[PDB]
Amino acid sequence: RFLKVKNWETDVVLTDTLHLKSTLETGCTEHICMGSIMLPTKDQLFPLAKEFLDQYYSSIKRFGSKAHMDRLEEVNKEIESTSTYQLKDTELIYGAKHAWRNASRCVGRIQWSKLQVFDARDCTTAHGMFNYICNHVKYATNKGNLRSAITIFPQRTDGKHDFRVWNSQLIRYAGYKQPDGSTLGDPANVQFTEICIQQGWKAPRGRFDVLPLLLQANGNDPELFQIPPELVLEVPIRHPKFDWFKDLGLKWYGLPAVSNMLLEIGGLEFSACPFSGWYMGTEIGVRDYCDNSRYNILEEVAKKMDLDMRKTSSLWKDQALVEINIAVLYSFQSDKVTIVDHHSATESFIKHMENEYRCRGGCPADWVWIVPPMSGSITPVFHQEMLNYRLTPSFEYQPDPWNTHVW
Amino acid sequence: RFLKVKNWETDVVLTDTLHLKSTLETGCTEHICMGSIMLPVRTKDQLFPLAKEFLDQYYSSIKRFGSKAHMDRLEEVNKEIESTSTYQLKDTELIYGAKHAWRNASRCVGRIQWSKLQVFDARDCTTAHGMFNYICNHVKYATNKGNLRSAITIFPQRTDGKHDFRVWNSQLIRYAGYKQPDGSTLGDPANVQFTEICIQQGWKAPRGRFDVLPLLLQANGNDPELFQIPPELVLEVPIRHPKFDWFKDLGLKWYGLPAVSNMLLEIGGLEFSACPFSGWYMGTEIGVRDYCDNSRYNILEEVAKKMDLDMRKTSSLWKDQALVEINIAVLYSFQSDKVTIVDHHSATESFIKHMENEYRCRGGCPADWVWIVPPMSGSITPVFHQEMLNYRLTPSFEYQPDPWNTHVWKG
Ligand code: HEM
Ligand code: HEM
Ligand SMILES: COc1ccncc1CCCNCc1ccc2ccc(N)nc2c1
Ligand SMILES: COc1ccncc1CCCNCc1ccc2ccc(N)nc2c1
Ligand SMILES: C[C@H](O)[C@H](O)[C@H]1CNc2nc(N)[nH]c(=O)c2N1
Ligand SMILES: C[C@H](O)[C@H](O)[C@H]1CNc2nc(N)[nH]c(=O)c2N1
Ligand SMILES: OC[C@@H](O)[C@@H](O)[C@H](O)[C@H](O)CO
Ligand SMILES: [Zn+2]
Repeated sequence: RFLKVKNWETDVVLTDTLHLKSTLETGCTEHICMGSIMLPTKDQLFPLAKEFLDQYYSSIKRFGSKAHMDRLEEVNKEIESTSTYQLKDTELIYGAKHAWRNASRCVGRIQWSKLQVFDARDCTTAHGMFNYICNHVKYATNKGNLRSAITIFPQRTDGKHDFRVWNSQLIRYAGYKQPDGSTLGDPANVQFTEICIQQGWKAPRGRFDVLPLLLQANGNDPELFQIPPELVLEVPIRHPKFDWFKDLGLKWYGLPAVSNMLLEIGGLEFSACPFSGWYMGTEIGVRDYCDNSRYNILEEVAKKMDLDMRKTSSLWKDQALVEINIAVLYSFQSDKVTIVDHHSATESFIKHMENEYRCRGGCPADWVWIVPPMSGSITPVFHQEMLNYRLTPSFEYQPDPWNTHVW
Repeated sequence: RFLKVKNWETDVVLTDTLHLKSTLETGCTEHICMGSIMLPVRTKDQLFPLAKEFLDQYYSSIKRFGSKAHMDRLEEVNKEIESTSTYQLKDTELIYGAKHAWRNASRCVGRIQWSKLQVFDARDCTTAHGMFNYICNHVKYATNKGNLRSAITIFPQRTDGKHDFRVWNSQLIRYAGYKQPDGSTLGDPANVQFTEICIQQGWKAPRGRFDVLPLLLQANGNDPELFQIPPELVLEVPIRHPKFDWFKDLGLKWYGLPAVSNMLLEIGGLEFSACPFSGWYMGTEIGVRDYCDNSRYNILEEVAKKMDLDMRKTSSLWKDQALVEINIAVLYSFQSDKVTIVDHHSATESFIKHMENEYRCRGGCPADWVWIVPPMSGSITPVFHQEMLNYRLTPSFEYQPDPWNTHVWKG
């Protein structure tokens, strides 16, 4: 019931007490581990509100204070009357920061306390959402000196008035299926693109078309908007040694801004809560570029390098992989756009983890997601035992809105 | 209950029904996943249902379930258990069991090979000298002059837990490690403790960087005895690089035969505490883990200097660059010397096919993603994108405590 995690490289054991406070299910049982599976009323509300307010008031050294009891009382009253309740600004900021702190799949959590929270609960229309989103993008991008941010739209009411950003990230490239049978652009984004076209987007049918926003306010039908091109910071990808690399026509955007998750704070649900940090190089160079069902450029790069692609044992894929990732980091650094390599990031996470164990009693972590997609065991997280469990406030996945939407 | 797994690269969906046969526990609960945790004297009471479960599986596999031979065997075993408190497996059952322990090993990426395993029955062994002879024979057979053949040698099962057969080595072939007074380590730091034990037991150590350890062998619960494997039986491969001529001067080599010797084999409730087994290497075990772990030989820096990489900032990816070149060298060297080895691309590709075959014909394939995914270039192998279900089936290979921590010394 009290658990130890060992680092097998350093021999440091840490003791987890925090897992006891876990509330949500993992998907695992005593007979089966599902660790690698990607996606495993007023009566319900108040204990959740209570559990949250208790941790909030504990955090400000005011546990068991009249202010604590008063607020608890106030919220309870508001739930009885209105069936929901409204978070104070302080509580919303605390909750958003703690959702990130609790994200067991996030390697960048050493940054969790430095998050700019934009309260957009006064938003009523998709045009308003667009304005708020543009402001977010500009603030977060900051001419390449990226700053973590989240923008929070009104909370779910009866579920038939949801605010949703239909896009999976604020900035992403379109995908088009060809008659030639191939895929042009990002294969990951074919279905969403089609939805944009159905709604009236005029597609430039290119390889790197920044997608338009499809924004849904108050459960109403979603609308299209184009992010001002001047707010979208992109990076041409070149290699520091290979002059030919620039001829591949590759570029990526600076701002990773996830827009399809659900933020849960104190039992309240924020279905529209786009947030952004900055990239770890491997997200672009390993996954975005080298995944088979993404841009899948390994073969092309391998050829320009003139490698023996006869036999897998020459490790030509592994060689091309490293060079692609060298280029990504080189390109962002050269243009002064914030990026972190997987060595620096995992090293930071180990220090964060030690901090959290020391000051919080633990740190929920998903090893399958925390270990980078290349060079795994030469990063310190590979050798670190981790415990995965679910704490609230939390970021949750939610269904894509089109499967849900009563048009 | 049906469980689905999805491959996120191909959208192939498999359905698992085999997990229903899982009996043993995982370590996880509905509140916590222990998936990344390395490690999360029986009564006749529990023994017969375990024997019976196994024998039912055996007889089904040979299409003789419910047969007179089946029923007679169950009867025979029950009598033997109730009169002698244990039982003996037939040679056929032992072979079936060893192959299935391997088939069931969720951490093993090499399981496409499971049905091809040479089983050496050493249950007639009585002394450490006897164990030494059996192990020499296993090494020579398995090595086969570089054309590696998977094999397992099985010593007598546990009785009262006071007469255990144990191989004290973690692997039959492994390099010594010596802690120096200045805090540095010579040889393999992984084996410092075992090396000290060998030295204490009488081993005269050469004190070099790649000294093959002596065998420390325990028969019938007696104090263990030291033997040296004949050098002519130890196949080694000097490591060189196909393009880089300075790589040979790093002075690296490795042994050809990975032969794990500290696991416990459970078949039908019987415990085989000494069951050394061997296959062949996947290149990354040597090139990534053995050579590049900070707590092992740790050669990344030296290699990186010789390549003249920019080592001032991690974002140059110098470590990643050196790591690939080292792994190329390992594969090149083994192939050049005609010693069996498999690269991580081939091995993971083969495992996916194995896993799919197992889903269709067996209803599942328990797999530990954390261990299956190779320690370099993870997501450019197909296993990274494959969802897996981890659960425990018997027969199985289990961890056991190191014998120096439990052994009662006779003196
Ligand atoms: C500031 C720099 C940040 C870095 C370097 C970083 C790094 C990462 C990486 C590499 C992943 C794995 C993503 C993938 O493989 O698809 C991840 C996941 C995640 N991040 Fe962070 N992150 C950062 C900021 C943030 C912020 C500001 C938030 C929220 C406020 C956040 C919340 C999450 C969540 C919820 C996941 C899991 C997403 C999922 O399950 O799909 N991250 N992060
Ligand atoms: C034939 C070629 C084989 C290959 C290429 C192979 C490959 C591997 C690899 C790479 C690992 C991970 C080891 C580590 O990272 O420490 C592993 C684990 C394992 N292998 Fe295989 N293997 C082979 C044969 C065998 C055989 C013959 C057996 C038993 C009869 C076996 C049983 C196991 C077991 C029980 C594990 C888990 C070890 C642990 O938990 O520490 N393997 N295998
Ligand atoms: C459920 O997971 C999937 C299912 C299908 N396709 C793709 C996925 C991957 C999910 C994408 N999550 C992607 C993400 C989330 C948060 C981040 C925060 C910072 C950062 N640098 N990158 C992030 C990247
Ligand atoms: C619980 O075990 C550990 C814990 C911490 N450090 C190290 C270890 C040792 C893990 C060693 N597994 C070692 C092994 C076992 C079977 C194999 C079969 C074939 C093969 N090519 N390699 C194997 C390699
Ligand atoms: C099947 C497996 O869970 C899946 O491929 C996971 C593996 N680890 C990952 N890790 C990160 N950071 N991101 C991912 O999308 C995935 N995908
Ligand atoms: C902490 C973590 O479980 C540990 O480092 C694991 C990770 N995956 C592994 N995978 C393999 N094949 N071998 C290992 O030793 C490990 N070590
Ligand atoms: O020096 C002794 C070690 O080799 C030994 O303790 C192993 O690490 C252990 O047996 C796990 O394989
Ligand atoms: Zn689990």
